[PDB]
Formats: sequence, structure tokens, C-alpha cells
Amino acid sequence: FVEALILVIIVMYMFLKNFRATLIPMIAVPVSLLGTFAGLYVLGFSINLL
Amino acid sequence: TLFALILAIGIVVDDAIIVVENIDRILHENEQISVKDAAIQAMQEVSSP
Amino acid sequence: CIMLGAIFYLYKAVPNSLVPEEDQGLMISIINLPSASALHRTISEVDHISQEVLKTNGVKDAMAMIGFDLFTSSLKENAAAMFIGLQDWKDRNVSADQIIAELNKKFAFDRNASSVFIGLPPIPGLSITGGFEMYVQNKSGKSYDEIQKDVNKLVAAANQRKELSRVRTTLDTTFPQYKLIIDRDKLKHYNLNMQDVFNTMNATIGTYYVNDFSMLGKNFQVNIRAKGDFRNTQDALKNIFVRSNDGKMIPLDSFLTLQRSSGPDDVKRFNLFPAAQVQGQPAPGYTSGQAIEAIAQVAKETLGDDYSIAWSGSAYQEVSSKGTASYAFALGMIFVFLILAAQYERWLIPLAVVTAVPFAVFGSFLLVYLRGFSNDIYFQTGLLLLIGLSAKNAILIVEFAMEERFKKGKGVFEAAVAAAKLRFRPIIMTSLAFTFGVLPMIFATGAGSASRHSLGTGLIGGMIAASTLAIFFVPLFFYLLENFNEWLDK
Amino acid sequence: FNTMNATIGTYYVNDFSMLGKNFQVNIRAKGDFRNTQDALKNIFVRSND
Amino acid sequence: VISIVLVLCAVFVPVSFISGFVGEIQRQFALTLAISVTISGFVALTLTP
Amino acid sequence: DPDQATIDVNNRISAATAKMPDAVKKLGVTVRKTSSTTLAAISMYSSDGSMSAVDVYNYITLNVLDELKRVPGVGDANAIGNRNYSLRIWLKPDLLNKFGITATDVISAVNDQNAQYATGKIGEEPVTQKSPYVYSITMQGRLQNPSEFENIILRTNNDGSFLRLKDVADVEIGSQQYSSQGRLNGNDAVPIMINLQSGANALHTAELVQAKMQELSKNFPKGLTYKIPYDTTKFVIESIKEVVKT
Amino acid sequence: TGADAQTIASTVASPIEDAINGADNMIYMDSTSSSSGTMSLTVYFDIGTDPDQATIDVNNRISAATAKMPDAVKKLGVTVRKTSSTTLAAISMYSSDG
Amino acid sequence: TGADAQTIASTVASPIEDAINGADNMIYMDSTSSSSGTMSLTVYFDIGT
Repeated sequence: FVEALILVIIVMYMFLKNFRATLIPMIAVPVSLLGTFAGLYVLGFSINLL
Repeated sequence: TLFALILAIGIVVDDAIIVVENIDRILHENEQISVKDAAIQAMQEVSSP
Repeated sequence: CIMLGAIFYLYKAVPNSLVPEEDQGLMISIINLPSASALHRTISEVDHISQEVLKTNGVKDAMAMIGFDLFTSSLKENAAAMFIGLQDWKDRNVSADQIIAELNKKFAFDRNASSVFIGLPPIPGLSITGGFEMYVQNKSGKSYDEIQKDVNKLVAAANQRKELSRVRTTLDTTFPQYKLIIDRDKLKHYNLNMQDVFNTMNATIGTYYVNDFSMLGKNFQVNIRAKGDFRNTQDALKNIFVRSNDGKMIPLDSFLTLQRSSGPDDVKRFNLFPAAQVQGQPAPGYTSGQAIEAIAQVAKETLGDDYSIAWSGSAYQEVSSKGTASYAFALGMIFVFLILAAQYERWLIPLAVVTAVPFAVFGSFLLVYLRGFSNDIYFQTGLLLLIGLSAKNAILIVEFAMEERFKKGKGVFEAAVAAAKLRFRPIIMTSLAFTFGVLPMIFATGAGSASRHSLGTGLIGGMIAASTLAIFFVPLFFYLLENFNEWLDK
Repeated sequence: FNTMNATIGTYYVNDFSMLGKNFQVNIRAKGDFRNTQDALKNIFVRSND
Repeated sequence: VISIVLVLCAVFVPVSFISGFVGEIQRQFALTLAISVTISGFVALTLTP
Repeated sequence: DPDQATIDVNNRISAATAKMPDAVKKLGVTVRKTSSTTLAAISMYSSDGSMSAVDVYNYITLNVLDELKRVPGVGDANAIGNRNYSLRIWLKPDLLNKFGITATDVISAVNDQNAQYATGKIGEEPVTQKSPYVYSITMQGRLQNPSEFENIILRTNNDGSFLRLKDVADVEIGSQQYSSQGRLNGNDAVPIMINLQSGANALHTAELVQAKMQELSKNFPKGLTYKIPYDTTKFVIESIKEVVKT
Repeated sequence: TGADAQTIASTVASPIEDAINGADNMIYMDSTSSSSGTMSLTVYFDIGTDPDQATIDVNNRISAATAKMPDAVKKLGVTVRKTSSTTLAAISMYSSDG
Repeated sequence: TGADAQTIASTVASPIEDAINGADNMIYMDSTSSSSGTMSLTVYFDIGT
């Protein structure tokens, strides 16, 4: 998770040039994955290998 | 449930034909208006019922 | 279209598998001294095998359950199972593949006690990851010494040729026993009852549970039994007496003349009827599904008019039903086509988005062919993610091609190029942020590498061909289909 | 009680096995009496003597 | 983007309709990705812009 | 809910097995979930006449009836009459008194000479003298065929001979009970009544019944056939087709 | 306690003839009668079944199938146990040298 | 009946208590044992079961 998050940091600075642009995916990816945990919880799933 | 579906055959087409019929009225009373625009004038009349 | 045929051969020439086994620090050994045998002799061998397994540099800890055979789920005294734990992969310099190929070669071809070393499966559902587990019943009810002579027709021929290479059975009536023969004429000529003579035999050369006694709070059993030295002999029945009705004491050697015999140690009843368990696994190249279709075919041939070729284990979960794997993908495509047809407002345009999917499955089925892998289910898992991403980018491509040709008013050719020009930057930077993201799975060093070595090798080559090979043909199909759509105005 | 239940009626006793399943052994006197008063003449039971 | 969610869930949910021993494993992967596509798709057109 | 109601009755039977007669306790009060009506009724008979009637009942209690109890949805599958063969002991009060034998002598002799008891193993563990092998002990205490039952000796005569059971009784494998018979168009047939669960799908389960009967039909011996003339779900199927027509 | 496995095969034929139950439950079952003195009867239920429901169902029926049991078994005990629960961890206890 | 108040709690309540412990949604339990032969064990469960 944190590796792909850092790869996003690198790709965002290389293709757009401003650090203000790399800060926005630093809030989308945490909240999206974090919300996905709520989805897996209420729907019924549990944290396992698969 | 299968009795209600045969019951629905005569009510499902109620709203369909009640709009298609009002299209025919506008067409036989308006030589100028086109079919695509007549469907617009139809839903103006027979949407509340 | 030539690439489409390349996928048909790529799919037909890759090994159809299920899940891949991986190195999780775990070992199991099925120790089997010769039949009958004794407990102390098994102990003398358990502490001898549990000593040389600790000799290997990749072994950490071990423990055994003496006197319980896992081949039968019973506690036979002539067998034992050993649970071995390996070191951590950061310390051990070898995997369990060559350790098993070393140990099951060192022991299984030497000692009088057979010791086959294997490993626990990764997923507890399957029984032997590729083989079967079937029972053969008999409604007619025949003697076990004859059903033993009937299962031999199956197992000995199932290993001959055909499609299997190790078909086993767990039924063995050639187990040594002492059959006592009664002389009812004597037993009653001697003026005795049978409830008495066998109640006193259960208290001498058997275990007899009388009542309980109090100690430390818990109430434990008390058990009457002759001292072991006057029971280990062949005919220890010669010094056990029973009080007669008249008053005299009578030796059991008069009417109970013991004699040797053969009979099964563990009798198994599967679904109301006596049955025998059949276990095995296919040959190197044969698939699992057809291998289950192999024993079924050969058992219809070498059985009788009363033996039900019943099914259990994992081989029953696969035989249960069929007809579902297709009518789910089909409606999935229909819902995909309609979801797009409602978006693009044309019927012959969503076909452009669909065409960008065979690129993902071509690049995914190519890298798993060069590396020499098999299309398991962890690899097909990432194949779903790649179709969902390849089709996603293709939607936005055709979306901007529709926007360019009908809003900005550019021609079909100039719009099919201007759309691919717009979508080129995001498609590349997602691929570079994703291919590099799941790149640590290609060189995965640790537990669970069976998945990531096939997941990565799948969707890395798929991501390359779905965002470099694919981005050239999505505009072509828009150019072809949109021009054909405007033709239909005529 | 077990004498009347094993001569006039059917008795339970332990079971036996054949052909696979386990069936019962059942005891009842084959002496058939159209009446009943003559039955008690011929059915005996020894006492504690 | 809305069509992406309605089309990615159109490929994740169907593979969850196979009741096989293998299919019950793949239902874990698919429905997890379907929750991700829908939840991250909602975040995409609300929180991101 | 059939189960919520079932395990609510259970929590009242065990709660009230105290205010209970001791004789009913030993055989056990049984609670089960099954419909009060009958879902179907199968009939088996001999298409020629060699299988008779009481023999067909046995083919059911050996191969057929056990599999019918396991298809999904069925609640009960009893064959009426209880005409499966038992080992019958026919005493004769004449010869019982010609030899001074009361019926109780035959009761204890049969109960004792036919039972099966625990024996043990030879040379297990609390031993100091080394034992190379370890052997089990087969028993064989029951009696298989009626001839062995005739030789149950009630009394041992002082002249060496024994008063056997056959000398005062008749032994034959007959029937657990012949209190009922069965007909199907006049022919001697065995009836099997099939019940439904408490809330299953009568259409679904009763169709799986006929499918399983067809499976066991392949192993029928000689002229043993079967017909299911009573099925409360076939009317439902034939009335569903009428609505499709309508 | 004792008994040739053939005799234990005729004391499992009572629960076997009894564990034929399940409204939406049982698929098959396998019993193993052993000369070691024990008999393990494993009943498998159809996938997607409440393990508590399967346990209470098979256990409710054995209470009525105990009247036909030998006294040496009614005295010792018959036990049911759900085995679909995932096995967490194992523990080994021993005394070193001492 | 016929047992000491302490022997009832030691030989009757203990193999019961030790076997019930570990139940799902169980908070606590107590067993009163009297010389009158009665062993009353009440098992309390979590609120809402």
C-alpha cells in the first residue's frame, strides 16, 4: 500500500511538476481504501488471506 | 403469483395504449406536426392520468 | 484476428491447474511399522526418526503422536504421525521441495518401518489438491474377506495404465487377530452361563470399568485387569477361572480354544453400507476433472451388481453439479454491452470498447507461458483486474472519440487520433504507477509466494500489453465502426 | 410378566444380524387357542421352590 | 466514471455466481474488488475534485 | 420458523422430563420436524409373482428405504406393516411341559447365548515381558441362521445329552410383525408412505423422490417393478401447465 | 471398551440408522469402527449450513437412539462435537529431562 | 440424593461447569448445591441473545 502510494508521489511530481498536485492522491487513496474496509465489514467479509 | 400475471396482461398495456391512442388523436388533428414532436405533445396531455 | 488465434493456442498449451503449493514451514510424516506390531517398538522407532529429522539445517522443531494412524483416523498401536516445524525462510537456505525429495528418499526405501513424508495442503478444502476420495459400498452385505478380494480388481488395475499413477485403498483385512472359537456344548456341559465367562475375561485379558473414586475433586475410573505378564502370551487364557453354578472353578482353556485369523482392524461404514476408501492423484499431465471421470468409468467396468460407486471428499464436490460457469459470464457481457450502449447512444459503438480486452488476456497469457507457469486461480484473479482496467481505459478513449467527432465537430479520422492523443498520458502514468507497484511480487521472497509469483507474472505482462499493445487498436475500431454507423444513414 | 409376554404376546429379547441390517428375535408360543381360559391351563412358571 | 462502476461491477459480480469449491474462493477476490471500484469510484467524483 | 419452533419444543421436553414416568424415559421421547400430511405414496410389487409380498418388503428395508430417507426435503419414509423378517421362536406349551420348561427358561437362554460381549486384546502395554506383536480378538457371539438358534440348549441332562430349544420350540426367519398387508390393483404390494418436512418445497422434493426411485430401479431383481399412483404434487405440475396455456 | 471391530460395527449401525436427518442439511457420512475401542462417526452436511443447526439436529436424534445401545457404552458415553470450526493454534506441553 | 453438600458441587457441578464454560455470549454462572440432593446451576448470558 505505502509503496504504490510513494510511486504515486513520484509519478505525480514527474508528470505535473508541482508538489501541490501529489498531495491530493495522498488523501484519495487513504480514504478510498479506508472506506473499502467499511464496505468489506458491513457487507459481511472479514480480513483473511484471500 | 401466476394468476396475477395473467391479471397484469390487461393492465400493463393500460398505460401504453392510453398514450399511443393520444398520439393518434394529435396526428389526425394536426397535419403539420411531426411524429417525433407529436410524442412530445402527447406526454403533455396524458401524464397526470 | 491472428492475435486472437494466438490466444487460443496460448490457452490450450498452458497447464490447467487449480492452486499452487507453497513453502509454509510445515511437515508431516506417516510412520507405519509392519501390521499388528507393538507400541514399545513404535516408540523405539519414533524416537529414532524424530532424531535424524532434527539433523537437517532447515528443520526447527518436531513432535509426534505415537499410536494413532492418520491413514485410518484410528489409534492403531503399530503407527504414528509426526508434526515437524521448519525454520524461518530468513534463516533456512533450502525449501521443502528438495527436503522432502531427500527425506522420503532416505527413509522410505530403507527401514522396515515405512515412513512417507508429505506436507499439509495450502487450502483446507481440497483433500489432495489434484486427486480423489471415493468410497465403494455394498448393499448386498458380503464378508469382508471377499470385498477385500473385489476392491483388488479396481486398485490393481487403476494403477496399470489409463490416467492415474497412484490409486490407493485403505481397506486391509489381512490384519492379524486371535479368533476365539466357542464350544457351546462344553460351556453348558460345564454348567456355566456366557454372561459370566465373558465378564471374567473382560477383567483379565481385557479392560473392565467397575466404578469411579474421588481424588483431587475429579472422579476417575477404576479398572480391573490381569498383570501384563500373564496376558502377553499366546494362550494366556489357560490361567483364568470362573465360578460355576455348582461351585467348582473351571479353566477357560477347555471350551475357549484360541486360534489365529485374519480380519480388518478398522471397519468403515459409508452411508449405511460397508465401504472402502479409495484415494489417489493423477499422472503428471492429466487434469483433475478428467481424472475423476477416470475412476468413475473404470469402476463401472470392474465392479458387481450391488456395489455403489459412491463419492465423497473433494471428488464429490466436483461431481455434484455443473452448468453455471458460462451463464454468468454471458449475462455479464450483455450487461456490459447495454451499460455502454446507453452511454454512447449508438448500438455499433460499444464493440470498440470490447475489442480492447483480448489484449489484456494476450499479454497475461503470454508472460505466464514464457516463465513456464500454469493458469491457476491466483493468476486468473489478476486477469479479472486487468480486464476491468483495460476496458476502463478503452471506455474513456471511445468516450473522447465520440466527444471529439460529435461535439467539437472533427472528422472521424481526426477525432480517432485526437482522442488517443488525449488519453495517452494517463494510461501510461497509471501503468508505470501500477506495473512498478506490483513488481515486488515477481521477486517475492517469503511465505505465500505461489500466489504472487503467478499473480505478478500474470498481470505485469497483461498490464504491458493492455496499455501499449492495446492503445493502438482502440482508435482503429472506433474509426471502423463509426464510419460504418454513418454509412447506415443510407 | 415375561411368561405371559412371551407366550400370549410377543417378547423383545436381544437382536440378531443377517444380510447386513440388524433384525429382532421374537418369542411367542405357537400354541394357538381360539379361546383363552384353556391357555392358562398349559402355561407354567416355576416359583422360588 | 459512473459507467465504469456500472461496467466493472458488471464483470466482478457475475463470477460470484459459481457455487463450486473454486468459485467460493474467487467470490472473495471479486466482491472485494467490486467494493473497491464502487467506493473508490464514489470518492473519485466527490472527494477528488 | 420451523427450527426456532422445533428447538423451542425441545427446551420444554427436557425441561419436563422430570415429571415423567421412568419407563418412558429409557426408550426416549423423540421430537422431530415433519408435516402432519403425506407428500406421496410409493408402491412396489412383483410384475410376475416370484417376489411375493413379504420378500419385497425386505428388498425395501435393505436397498431402497434407506436411500429414500436421505433425498433433500423428505421428513419420513416408513414402510407400513413392519413386515421385515425377524427370527421368530415359536414355543409349544405341550413340549414345554413334556420337558418341564417354562417360557422364562427360553428367554434367558436366548438372551444369553445370542448376545455379543467385549473380549480385549492380547499383550498390550502394562507389561514387562517383551511382546513382539499385538493381536486383537474377534468374537462372533451372535447366531446368523435359524439352525444355530435351534441348538440353544436350555437344560443340560445328567446323561451328557442336552435339551435343545428345537425340542420345545420352532425357529424360523419370518417377520417382525404381520399385522397388516398391502394391495395395488389387487396385487400383493408393499406400500411406502413419504412425508414432507415442515416447510420444504413439495414440488422440488417430490420430484427428487421419483428421480431417486428411477436410480434404484436399475438394480431391481427380476420382475420387481414399482408405481407411484398417489402424488399430491403432480396436480400442481399439471395445474402450472394450465396457467401457461391460459 | 473392548470388542472386535465387527461388534463395534453393530453398535454404530444404530446411530448410522439414526443420523439420517436434515431438512436442508446432510450430504453423507462415514463411520470408522476400530479395534482400538473407539468409533468415530463423521457426518458431513451440505455447504452453507449453520454448524450450530447441524450440531443440535444430529444431537437431538441420538438421545432417542441410545435405548438400543449396549450398557458398556451407555455407561461410558457418546459425544457429539462440531468440527467445522477453524483450528486456531496448537500447544505442546512437556517436561525437559525432569 | 444422599450426598454431602460439598460432594454434590465437587462431583456433579464440576464436570458440568467445566464443560459449559467457554460458551458463546456467556457472562457468568453459579451453582448452588444443598445437602437435600439438589444441584441448581443457572447460566447467565449476555444481554440480547
